[PDB]
Amino acid sequence: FAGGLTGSDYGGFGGKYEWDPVGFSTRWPEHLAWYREAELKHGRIAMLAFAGLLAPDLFRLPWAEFQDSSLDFANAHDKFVAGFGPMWWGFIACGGIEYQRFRKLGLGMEGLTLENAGNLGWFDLPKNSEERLFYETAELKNGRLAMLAVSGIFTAGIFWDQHHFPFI
Amino acid sequence: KIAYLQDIPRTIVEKDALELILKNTPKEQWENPPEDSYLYTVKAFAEMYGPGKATKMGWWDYYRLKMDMPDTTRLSSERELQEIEEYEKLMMSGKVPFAVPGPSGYFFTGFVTQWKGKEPFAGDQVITLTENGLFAKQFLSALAFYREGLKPWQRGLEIGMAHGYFLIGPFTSLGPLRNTPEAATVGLLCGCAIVGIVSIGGLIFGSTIKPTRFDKDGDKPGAGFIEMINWHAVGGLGGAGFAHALITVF
Amino acid sequence: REAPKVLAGTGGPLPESFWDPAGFTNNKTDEELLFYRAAELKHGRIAMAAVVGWFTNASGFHYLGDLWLKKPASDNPIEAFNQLSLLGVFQMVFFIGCLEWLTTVPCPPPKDAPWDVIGMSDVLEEDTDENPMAEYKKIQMQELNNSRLAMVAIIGLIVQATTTG
Amino acid sequence: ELGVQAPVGFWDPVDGNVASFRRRRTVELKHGRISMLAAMGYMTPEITGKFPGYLSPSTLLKYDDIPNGLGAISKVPALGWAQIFVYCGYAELSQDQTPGSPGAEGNFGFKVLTSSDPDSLEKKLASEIANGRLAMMAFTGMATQDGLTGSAW
Amino acid sequence: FESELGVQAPTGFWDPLGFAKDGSMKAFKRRRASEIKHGRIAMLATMGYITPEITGKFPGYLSPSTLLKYDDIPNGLGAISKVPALGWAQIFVYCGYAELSQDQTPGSPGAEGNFGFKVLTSSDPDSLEKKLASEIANGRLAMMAFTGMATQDGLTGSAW
Ligand code: CLA
Ligand code: CLA
Ligand code: KC1
Ligand SMILES: CC1=C(/C=C/C(C)=C/C=C/C(C)=C/C=C/C=C(C)/C=C/C=C(C)/C=C/C2=C(C)CCCC2(C)C)C(C)(C)CCC1
Repeated sequence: FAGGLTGSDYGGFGGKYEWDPVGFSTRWPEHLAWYREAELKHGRIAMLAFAGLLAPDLFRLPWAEFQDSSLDFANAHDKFVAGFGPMWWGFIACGGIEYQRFRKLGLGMEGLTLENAGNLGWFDLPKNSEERLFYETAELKNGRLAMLAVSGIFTAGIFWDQHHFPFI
Repeated sequence: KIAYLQDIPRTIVEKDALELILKNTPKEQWENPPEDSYLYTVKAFAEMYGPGKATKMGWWDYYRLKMDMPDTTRLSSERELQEIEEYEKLMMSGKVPFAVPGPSGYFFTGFVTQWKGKEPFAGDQVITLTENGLFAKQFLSALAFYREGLKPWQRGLEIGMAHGYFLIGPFTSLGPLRNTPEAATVGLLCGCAIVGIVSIGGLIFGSTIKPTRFDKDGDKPGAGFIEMINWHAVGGLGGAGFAHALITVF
Repeated sequence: REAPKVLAGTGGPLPESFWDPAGFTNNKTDEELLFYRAAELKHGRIAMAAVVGWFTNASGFHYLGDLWLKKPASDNPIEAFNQLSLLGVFQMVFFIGCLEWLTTVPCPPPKDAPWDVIGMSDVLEEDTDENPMAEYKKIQMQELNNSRLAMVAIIGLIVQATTTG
Repeated sequence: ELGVQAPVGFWDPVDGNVASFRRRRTVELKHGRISMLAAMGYMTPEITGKFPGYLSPSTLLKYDDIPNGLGAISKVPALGWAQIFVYCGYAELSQDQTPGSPGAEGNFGFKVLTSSDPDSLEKKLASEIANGRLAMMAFTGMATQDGLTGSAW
Repeated sequence: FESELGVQAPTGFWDPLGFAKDGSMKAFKRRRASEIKHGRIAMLATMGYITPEITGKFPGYLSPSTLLKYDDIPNGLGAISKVPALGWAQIFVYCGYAELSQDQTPGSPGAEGNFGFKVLTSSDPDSLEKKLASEIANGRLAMMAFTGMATQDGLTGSAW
């Protein structure tokens, strides 16, 4: 199921889950590299997003334009981008990192396969070979959860007008 | 293999859809699909359009063909075919997947009650829970009419006590004299009258039909039934009187 | 397990997980384990009706008891029990006493399945292989799992009512 | 084997068997885990503050109003500690010692030992139990401090 | 059954009401398990009244939220309404486990009073019957002592 990708296996009371109840993997097997790459990159950003909304509430960056109150998660976007602003500082940074991914897998991402997907090569904590399998599932399980978490955060916080960690 | 099922263009019908058709269609019908069967249209067209044949169609002809073929969703899958092939097997084997009527419909209870009785051709031996279950059998057998070891007068006495005790109520309440100071002796008299009337009917039955299932060996035919009916009359009197006594005292 | 195999594949969170985190079943004989289940199902079946009876009475539907007391009884089922006329309670006990007598002495359930108070075992199959039937084990799970939930649910209702209203 | 340590031997001036030691080992590890959770658990309402917040039952947006080492109560978070007590039982009745075939193994749900860093047996199994013993004395000593010698720090 | 740990000396097989003319062999152990459990509770119960009388009430707070210095709770009946229902629930829970532990089901090692305390395990010096019989005999004394103590605390009004 989905090549040798680690989304299933070590996945709860059952050893393997293999949740693909639309067949987006069997129907499009050439994109399992793309799907993993997207699934992982979604998880990492969502995890930074959720851990994002909380930390500005305590510390603020020394940019001295972000050093202002009332910049909650419903107005920080439309406020910083100016007539340019901090949001472009972040976007340029994300361009620098994303350009690195292009070099490793070629321009058309031809080198992207079902084993190198979502593997930028930053190996500091992991050890051994089975832990990498265990950590890869621990990555996704956290990542998939935060993707739904920040989804609930953004919708509930702006609908019910919470804008803070309880988001209720 | 079959000629027209080989090298059929995907444009005529897709591979998975064709396999689903072949699975749904019985094996004996592949060679010559009957008529009005999607496989019949597949044969009638794949023998006209293909690699060695007409490779093009008018847009309207292809449009009509695409509306004659299955759309990959109107065909039963393997599990559904298994459901049917096993449900029919159960039904023909004399076992019924037990279901219970509900709000215009029935819920399947997930139980296989063996349906045909010991005499499979007998219509009244089809065993059901309410008559052939363990509780139902033991309840019917333990009734006064059927209980083992009871003398006929005992069955009559028990049935009569039940009837006489019950029959007082409908008269002493909501009766013609329901609001009179007595209002219960009238009910007692009416209940005793009903008991006597049904006892007379039972005597008619025992002197005309003459059931012999309660007679002991070597006795006047129907004597057991007559004794049961007489003691039903006695028990009805007793039960009516006891109900009246309870009503008056309490 | 050996003897707990007679009540195997019928409990736990998932259907085939013998939970017993107290050893209450080990060293116990097959008949004792069957009798323990007969106690479990009987408690659960009453608990299911108890919870349903609690809710149809805590919402405002106590007709027999409003028409017998000639006044709307309190919605709180514990307090409505006191208001219910003593004739009603005694008849309620007697009816259950007749039912308990009826099941035990005249129409006893079997000794291999002491919970078959209706006695389906004489018309049931329970050992065939059909899919659109023979799911009797699954419906045994739904009875047990629902009943177990009802047992802790009704106790919660009584404990909370008798304490925090 | 296992929890036999280095500075002392079997330290049994009183079990001393196989089956009885196994049950005692389960108690030992179990008490070790709680103390380590409690010891680091007690230091946190200290520096980093009484971290909690958000909409809680009768404690909406409660900044962990259960103060002091004992926690007190007064419908402040300590009543919510009963929920900790209840859910602690759920793990104690699902992932428990009756199906815990070794001393106090819960099958390693987190798989931290599958090369993530911990290892099977050897020092790690000995380090867990030894650390638990230190924390159990530390938690008890911390209990004495809160009672009659002020607060933790 | 006439040769178990219960027959001490001052009375023989003391069954005046004839619970043993029909007492089945397992019924003895069941009733013995009842006797051992009753006696051990009574010993704990007795200590629980005579010890707070001479030794003062617990130096502490009992309930850190509802100001129970152990002194507002009297030693004896009526303390049931003074001790919190949760301190009552928590002792109920603790006693709840002590039986939902290693089982005391009929035939189990817990069904003859054996649970695994072994505070006094003499090296079989013909004293296993001594310690067993002493525990049963003291439990019988403790039960009688408690019921008198309960009547002492009730009929007089308080304590003794
Ligand atoms: C009348 C109560 C009762 C009885 C007799 C049984 C009987 C049985 N259950 Mg069971 N169960 C019950 C209630 C009951 N259950 C409830 C309410 C739940 C929900 C949590 C469960 C959940 C459950 C699971 C998940 C499983 C069983 C299983 C079993 C079988 C194995 C024997 C066993 O576990 O111990 C039998 C003996 C007892 C249960 C003793 C009763 C409890 C004692 C008296 C102490 C409890 C007191 C309690 C702490 C205080 C009361 C208030 C409380 C609500 C807070 C057996 C047939 C297993 C099985 O058959 O699976 C194959 C299994 O896996 N049960
Ligand atoms: C929970 C109480 C309890 C129980 C279950 C037992 C059980 C047993 N005892 Mg025992 N015993 C007890 C209390 C108890 N004892 C007390 C308090 C004493 C001290 C007087 C003794 C003294 C004693 C001796 C000397 C011997 C036994 C023996 C036995 C065993 C066989 C006799 C028998 O069947 O007794 C069954 C016991 C009962 C059924 C208890 C019923 C108690 C009734 C209902 C009330 C008695 C009056 C009571 C004090 C009234 C209190 C007043 C209150 C209402 C205000 C059996 C295991 C014999 C033995 O081991 O043989 C091998 C033996 O030799 N016991
Ligand atoms: C109501 C919404 C809902 C939620 C919120 C939810 C949540 C989770 N499900 Mg789930 N689920 C359904 C619905 C929901 N599931 C339904 C309708 C079915 C029947 C088809 C079903 C079945 C399975 C199976 C077979 C598995 C499973 C899993 C997990 C899992 C992972 C936890 C962990 O591994 O980190 C989490 C968080 C795996 C498992 O581990 O369960 C613990 C797995 O094997 N689920
Ligand atoms: C509603 C209900 C039901 C039903 C029920 C029923 C059906 C009942 C019936 C009941 C009845 C129906 C009862 C009856 C009873 C009776 C009695 C109790 C009687 C008694 C009698 C007597 C006692 C008599 C005596 C005598 C004689 C014998 C003769 C001489 C004189 C004298 C009087 C001595 C069901 C379950 C379905 C369900 C729901 C509920």
